[PDB]
Order: sequence, then C-alpha cells, then structure tokens
Amino acid sequence: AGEHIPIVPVFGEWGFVEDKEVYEGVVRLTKDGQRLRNMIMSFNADIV
Amino acid sequence: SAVSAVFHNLACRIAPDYALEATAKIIATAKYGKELLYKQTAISRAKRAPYPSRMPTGSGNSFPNLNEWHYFP
Repeated sequence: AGEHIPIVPVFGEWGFVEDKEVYEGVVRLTKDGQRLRNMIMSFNADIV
Repeated sequence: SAVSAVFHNLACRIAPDYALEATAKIIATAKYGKELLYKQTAISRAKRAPYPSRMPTGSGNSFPNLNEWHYFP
C-alpha cells in the first residue's frame, strides 16, 4: 500500500566513514574500559 | 660449552679415594663449564605463559565473534 517504505529506521550518532554506513550508541567504546575494570576486580579476588 | 666442563668435573669425582679433593682451578673451570652448558637451555625454558581469561583484548580492536581474551579474539 505504501508508496515509500513504511519502515523508517532511526540511528544513534550517524554518518559515513569510508563510504561505510556507521551508526553507534553512546557507550560503544566505553566497553574497552569496562572489560579492564572487570579484569582488575576479578584479579584482586584471588589475592583476597 | 660442555667440552671445558666435563674433564675438570670428572677430575673432582675421581679425586676422593680417602675423601681427597681437587684444587681451586679444577672446581672453577668445571663450575663455569656447567653454567655455560645451561646458558642456552635457561633462556629457552624461560617463557611467560599466555595472558589469562580475565585479561581483555579491548574495543580498540575488531570484534570477531567473542571478546575478552580467552585464547581466541
């Protein structure tokens, strides 16, 4: 029935890089430091 | 390295016959030959074991399927 696609996607922070569509949430590369905190937390478990 | 080790070391071994000893030169050379014998072996056996499961690979690298180092990513 639609004369245009009825699915209109939203995104977070949007744009193209190399002519590659790149979208992301806020906490995309937060997850580098998240895993480092998890390492230190579990490493000190053995010490205690 | 074991050429200059063996015959000085064996000289100290045959020295006991009433619990006699070898002189200071003989024990020195055999000790230093024994030390240089293990010189090549010690470096080879010295290895720091691969990083633990706790250690991550971070989001500074691509995600292949799984993340957080466990002998895969």
